[PDB]
Amino acid sequence: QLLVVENTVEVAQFINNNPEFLQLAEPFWKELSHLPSLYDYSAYRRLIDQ
Amino acid sequence: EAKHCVRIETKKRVKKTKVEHRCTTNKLSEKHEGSFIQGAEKSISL
Repeated sequence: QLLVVENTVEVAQFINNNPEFLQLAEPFWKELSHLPSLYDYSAYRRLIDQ
Repeated sequence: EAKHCVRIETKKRVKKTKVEHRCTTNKLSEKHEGSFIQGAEKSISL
């Protein structure tokens, strides 16, 4: 029986800015725009799905 | 191993005689061989 458990990391990290200074992707922002402004869970679930 | 051999002779006369042999032999050999090699390696490197 062998186990090999093995990682190379070589972008030691990225740190994304906090939500204030992050720029949203255009299609994601478009989907946020089309969210119904009411608890229609179908729409928000389609968001969490994508 | 065993050999166990017995022999008897008889005669009687004023005439009857018997000469007789019965013997049985046993042999046994058991042979045993066994091997068990076990091992483990770990290598943790950072």
